[PDB]
Amino acid sequence: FSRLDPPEAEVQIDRLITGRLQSLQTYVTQQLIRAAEIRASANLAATKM
Amino acid sequence: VYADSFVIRGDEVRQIAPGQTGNIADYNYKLPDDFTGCVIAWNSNKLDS
Repeated sequence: FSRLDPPEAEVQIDRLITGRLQSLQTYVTQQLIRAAEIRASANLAATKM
Repeated sequence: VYADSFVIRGDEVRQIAPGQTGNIADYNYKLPDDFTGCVIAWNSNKLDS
């Protein structure tokens, strides 16, 4: 925010923000796939029990 | 529509644009960061000097 002037300050902090949103999106997608795998494994324990 | 009008020295015409530092753009006339309009500048050496 400090050095770059206002017209392209955004042309940079949107880059940062969408990059971090992409990182969060990747983490969330990985967690949804892993949770599906666990739920597949969790239902093989309810049946075994 | 509105119309601000004034006269400045040449070297300072760069400070008018949105978000700049210096004497003119911080002590005399400051444009909002989120400007929406135009700016005009024509040499007036004979008329105004």
